[PDB]
Amino acid sequence: MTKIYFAGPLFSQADLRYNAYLVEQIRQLDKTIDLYLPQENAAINDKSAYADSKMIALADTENVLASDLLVALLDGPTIDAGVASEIGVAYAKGIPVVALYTDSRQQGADNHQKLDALNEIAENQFHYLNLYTVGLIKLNGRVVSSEEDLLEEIKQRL
Amino acid sequence: MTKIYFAGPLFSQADLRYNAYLVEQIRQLDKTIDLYLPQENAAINDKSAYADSKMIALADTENVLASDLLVALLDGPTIDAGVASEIGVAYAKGIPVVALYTDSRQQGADNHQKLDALNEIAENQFHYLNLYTVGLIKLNGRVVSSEEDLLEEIKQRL
Amino acid sequence: AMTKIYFAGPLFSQADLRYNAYLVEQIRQLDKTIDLYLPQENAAINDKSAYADSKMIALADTENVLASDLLVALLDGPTIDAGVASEIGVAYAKGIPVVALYTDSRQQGADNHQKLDALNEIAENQFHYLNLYTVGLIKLNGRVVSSEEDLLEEIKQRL
Amino acid sequence: AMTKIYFAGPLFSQADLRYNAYLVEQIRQLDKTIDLYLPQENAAINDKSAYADSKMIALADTENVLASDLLVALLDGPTIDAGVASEIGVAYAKGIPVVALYTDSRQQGADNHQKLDALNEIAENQFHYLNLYTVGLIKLNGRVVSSEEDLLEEIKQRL
Repeated sequence: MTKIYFAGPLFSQADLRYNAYLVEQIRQLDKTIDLYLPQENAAINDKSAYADSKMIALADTENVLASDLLVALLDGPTIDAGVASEIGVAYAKGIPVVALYTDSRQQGADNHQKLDALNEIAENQFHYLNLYTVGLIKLNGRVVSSEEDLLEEIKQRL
Repeated sequence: MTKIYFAGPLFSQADLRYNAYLVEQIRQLDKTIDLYLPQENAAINDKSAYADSKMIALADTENVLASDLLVALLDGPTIDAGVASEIGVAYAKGIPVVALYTDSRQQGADNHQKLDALNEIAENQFHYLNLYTVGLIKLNGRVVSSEEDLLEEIKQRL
Repeated sequence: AMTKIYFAGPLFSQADLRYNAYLVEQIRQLDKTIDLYLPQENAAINDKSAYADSKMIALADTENVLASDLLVALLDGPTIDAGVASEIGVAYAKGIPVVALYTDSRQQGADNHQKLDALNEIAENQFHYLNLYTVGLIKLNGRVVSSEEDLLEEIKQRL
Repeated sequence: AMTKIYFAGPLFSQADLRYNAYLVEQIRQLDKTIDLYLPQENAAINDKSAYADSKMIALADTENVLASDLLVALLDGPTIDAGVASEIGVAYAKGIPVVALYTDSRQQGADNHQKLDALNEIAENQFHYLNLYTVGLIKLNGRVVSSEEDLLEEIKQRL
């Protein structure tokens, strides 16, 4: 069996719903996939339950280091800081990362007016990802821009 | 009829899907609701189509100023800068704003350990929204934390 | 006639606090008729008894924005500061011009053809991104500059 | 024995460039045995012919991270810089300690009972937020400080 850690923000309803939607597609791909989704394991917010950052980081890292493959969602105004740190841990431990990046503002490389606009001040139409975090992914993994490509890449790594 | 402008990030698949999911619930609320969703009106990314920031801001503002009510999604690591600007325009023009904020890290006010942890350095478990943007909303509108409360608030403003 | 300037920008980290003070000093040295309001100079000292909720936070800041003749906005950061973005929207709707500063070094490279060709690859964009709705509101009645020299020069022309 | 320090932090705006240089000067003045690497001092001059994609960007920076004995990280900003967060994850997994600086003025007010009671209201949190996974990795082998004085004091103790 292949153990997958699904890295991604899990705090808003938009992200919670999208994670569950993607994960079910990944789990229906192959019965040997053992995917760990953090939102499925978080304790319901109770007034007596508490864990500090050290406990949080230690428990989260244990799930990362136990996986064979990390699936990371990079979308947002910036890459989620927790996801970025998890990618750094995975790279240093040799765990491959397949990342999904669907931002519609990444398209336009064939649009010569978008390219020319870069000569103007504050006219860039291409969304930006921190290239250090991206480079760590590509040094052992891949960044895909569609759910179709993500499922195929996970399938080819089984 | 009541015209609504749905403000929110519309670039990732997670946000695109969540916007369409929420908007259909808002439209099924009342037949007099005329909701404008920007993603339903964006041109398909074609290599010849281009508009600079001034054209983008002018067309977007025209849709904001034509609405009777603004629905704003505040979730994310930060409030979307475009949404924040749209809220500033709406407040200065007297257009009310009903905002949705579902981040699960906002809960814990009854957790005394989370409160005590604030005496430590870098142990805050409560997600942060820029309070200037939030204040503009509350000066003429409301911030709700659930889709159920959002639909009821929109219903009560018809 | 005095020119009242509102200095919009994040003011929470030491890096931003020091940079705001370093820029405001240069702006005030341009002309004696400049009456610049800097929010960090008016913030109340942190006290366990004092409290102001979001409504009176936004109202107090908006009062200073609306009383200004020109708004200087700092756009740098991983994203445009949400408060600054909202203040820009207020300024545009009220007709108050905005001169914005954007020094991010990742905005350069329009002449580099390899940077342009890299956009055909997934996740290889080297150009920092600003939300173009916020930028457009500035340019519709103002200007975005990329250096402190051009910022001071633009402020002088608007006196 | 020399102590090699990697200075992690955003280095793209003038505010961050000036603050990094202002802090690094103080750090180097602590002890002659400090060999601090500052990425902005090694960046190539912007040239339309030079290009490095994300893989060689990450590799070049990781080489400097892994060659260090201590990592100093700046966490301020609306969010922790994504590159800094990744570098912290690399440092933790390799066992390189991290001393982080976090000066955001919105972290104060734990004694204010009205700030604490305001958390029962929707969208009234006055306390700035840092991703606690990134913070936890630091404290598991290092420390987070809230002032430049405590940063220099902590660096001296680790020499």
